[PDB]
Amino acid sequence: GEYPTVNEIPVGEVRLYQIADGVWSHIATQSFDGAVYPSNGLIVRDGDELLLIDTAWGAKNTAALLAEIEKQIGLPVTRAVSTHFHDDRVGGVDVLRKAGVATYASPSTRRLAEAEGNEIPTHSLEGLSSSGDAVRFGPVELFYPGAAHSTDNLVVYVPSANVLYGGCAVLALSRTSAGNVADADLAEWPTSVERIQKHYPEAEVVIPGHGLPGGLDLLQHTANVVTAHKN
Ligand SMILES: O=C(N[C@H](Cc1c[nH]c2ccccc12)C(=O)O)c1nc(Cl)c2ccccc2c1O
Ligand SMILES: [F-]
Ligand SMILES: [F-]
Ligand SMILES: [Zn+2]
Ligand SMILES: [Zn+2]
Repeated sequence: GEYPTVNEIPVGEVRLYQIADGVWSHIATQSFDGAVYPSNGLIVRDGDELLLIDTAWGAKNTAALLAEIEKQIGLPVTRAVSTHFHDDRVGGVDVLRKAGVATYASPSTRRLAEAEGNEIPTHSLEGLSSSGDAVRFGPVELFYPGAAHSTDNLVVYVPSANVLYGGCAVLALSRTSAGNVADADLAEWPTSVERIQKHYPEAEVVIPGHGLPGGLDLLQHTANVVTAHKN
């Protein structure tokens, strides 16, 4: 297996969950402002190498992530993309870089990470500055849906498996709150979700930044939660 939940993962350990052939999520837990949350990222096979989407929310968790990948999959992570500037996405980038992983993020994400005092991916991803932009990166498509959870948030689609990784722009079905909205655009977020809905109508699995994967319902649910919050 079942998808692991927060109480099943001690802080510092990482689980992998097979989503499709050559596609896994990674699940970690971290303490933030005195509460513990689970957090997801993605791993996508690209021949005899792996592409990583997002860190495991901190240096120690990300070291544990690399160890778990080596144990379970046995292929090297050669590139990583961070989908927004918050620490659940970039915290651990230094561990990755020092391990030889080429780390990437949009210029917006890199600027915001630097201003926040967070770790900074090495390389810039151009072609993603306008809402609706899409670029190919190894075995995935990167898509900028517009401002949502943050102004820089990206989503990731795996065409070969019809897997949509929504990152923090997409909420799990059990979420009742938009959560940390300090950097969010609640007015635009439903429109950004609609852009995702329209661009990936064939998605079979949708993975949120935190919590359980599901189907396309997670997209509409997200728009509903964020609109109810704003209201
Ligand atoms: O209030 C939140 N969540 C509650 C609980 C919840 C339900 N389902 C969940 C699935 C995963 C994590 C929390 C949940 C909800 O929406 O009812 C909340 N969630 C996350 Cl992630 C946060 C991350 C970073 C900073 C603050 C956060 C936050 O406030
Ligand atoms: F986040
Ligand atoms: F996120
Ligand atoms: Zn965030
Ligand atoms: Zn909360």
